[PDB]
Amino acid sequence: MVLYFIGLGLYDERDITVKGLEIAKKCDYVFAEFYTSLMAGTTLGRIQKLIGKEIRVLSREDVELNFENIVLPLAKENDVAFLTPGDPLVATTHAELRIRAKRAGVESYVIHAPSIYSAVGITGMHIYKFGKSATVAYPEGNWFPTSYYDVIKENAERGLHTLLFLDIKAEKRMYMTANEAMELLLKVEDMKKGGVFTDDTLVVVLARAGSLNPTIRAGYVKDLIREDFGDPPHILIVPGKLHIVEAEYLVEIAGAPREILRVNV
Amino acid sequence: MVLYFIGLGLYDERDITVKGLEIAKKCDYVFAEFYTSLMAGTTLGRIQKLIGKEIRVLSREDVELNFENIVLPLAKENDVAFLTPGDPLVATTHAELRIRAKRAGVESYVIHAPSIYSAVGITGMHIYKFGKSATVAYPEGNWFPTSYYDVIKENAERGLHTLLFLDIKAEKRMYMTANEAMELLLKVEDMKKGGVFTDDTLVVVLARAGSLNPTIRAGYVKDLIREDFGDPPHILIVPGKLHIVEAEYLVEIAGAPREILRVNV
Ligand SMILES: Nc1ncnc2c1ncn2[C@@H]1O[C@H](CSCC[C@H](N)C(=O)O)[C@@H](O)[C@H]1O
Ligand SMILES: [Pt+2]
Repeated sequence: MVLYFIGLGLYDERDITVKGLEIAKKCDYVFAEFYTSLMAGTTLGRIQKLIGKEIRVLSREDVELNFENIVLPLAKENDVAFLTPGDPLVATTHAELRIRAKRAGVESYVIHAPSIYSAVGITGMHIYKFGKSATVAYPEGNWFPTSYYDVIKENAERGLHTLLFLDIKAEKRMYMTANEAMELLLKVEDMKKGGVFTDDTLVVVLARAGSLNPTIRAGYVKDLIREDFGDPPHILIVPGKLHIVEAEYLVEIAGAPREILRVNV
Repeated sequence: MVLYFIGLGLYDERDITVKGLEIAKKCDYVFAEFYTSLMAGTTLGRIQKLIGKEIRVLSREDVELNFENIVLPLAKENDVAFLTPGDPLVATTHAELRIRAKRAGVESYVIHAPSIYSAVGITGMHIYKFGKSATVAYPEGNWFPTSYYDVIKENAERGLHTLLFLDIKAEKRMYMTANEAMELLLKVEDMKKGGVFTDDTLVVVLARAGSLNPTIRAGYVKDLIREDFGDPPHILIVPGKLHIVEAEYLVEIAGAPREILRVNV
């Protein structure tokens, strides 16, 4: 009778909320997609074992083109769950799927889970200070995306931090590293030359948030661009005006160069 | 020798993650604070019952002034948990607590949980479009704060949405309703005449995020200012120019007026 949007979490199958696990356990059919993000600490098998149901994994095309043909029909007679990495509506286009559910006479419910959007708090950067967010997309053929560069500029101008989601091509098993995002940004800097992202820019890297030992590093591009941050997923953050305690955290927890402790108010 | 920062979730006791619950159950001591926020859909008793551990509540002063003499000493020869509503480290001052842990020779680990920062995605507003966030505080004595008004202005000017936390007196359990927030903003608008918040401004109200039956309402200030959104806490959102898909979600899911499909897009 109902359809559930249930977040799975950041890292592994234990990042699902208790509410989500118990509701998922009682659903008749369980669907899921693993293309909007990467849960580096689990497998479909572990998820299925935790929920006690077999999970039918859908592709991007299944969802975007056939959600109402594959999932919605079963919801009219059964309770259906649709699992996704992180929080189901964050940094995805899944919100629109609720409009489809409604237009098909299906009631939907959303069970949240830890999202990378708030997990950025572990970097020590005050979350209220983040401005507009962006995605560093892979160039394809002659098309070279650059809008994310302007986002940084705009936020930096306002003294705000910038959260940069990194691209993912799940079908190819390609997960953009913070390294690759930095390479791409320098290339954009060379083109526009707005003094927005250079070798001297301070950046923060958060890798595998949700794991017990995520990689949290901060430093100048020239120094981190070739550093190994471990397995994906990675997210990149370009901080704006640092508060004293923000810089202190980065130095003490993220191993940032002691120098950044000296802010230029 | 270990301190765990564990998120409690959004609404009730089942909003904690499976990882957070299992880890907490294994801790020798469990602390919590409910000053940054409260879990309006549950009680300390039910949380305590779910964890199976006595939960020691800490006040704002216990944490901010005495964290190192109340919590850290025990973390030296035991596993200790520190529960907070939402996602750990989102509250501005919490990240600093990890620095105190390090200074005490104590290892700390973060276990995430849903935060309103990501949960607001249920409003249909694209997450990348949120700008700087702010808190609406009461005017008191000769003090009349208005910075949150300028935040809205700077965000909306760049087509960005503004997430607005409402004032709360946790200890006294006194919330600021979305209604009062609107009145304050209208009063601030009358003082600054910047044309930021008026009877014609479109707003979104989110209450009881995390529950299976949250209240999601969108409309113009003149129609919602005296509407009943239910029990606190309330979260106010002043969106920027809406995406056609964002406007459609508000209409189909949040009961927004058809008028926004042409006026705010
Ligand atoms: N655990 C994690 N650690 C680091 N980055 C992550 C992450 N999870 C997601 N990301 C970032 O976010 C991108 C996916 S966008 C989808 C985000 C998801 N809906 C959520 O709520 O978290 C990843 O490619 C990466 O750039
Ligand atoms: Pt969309």
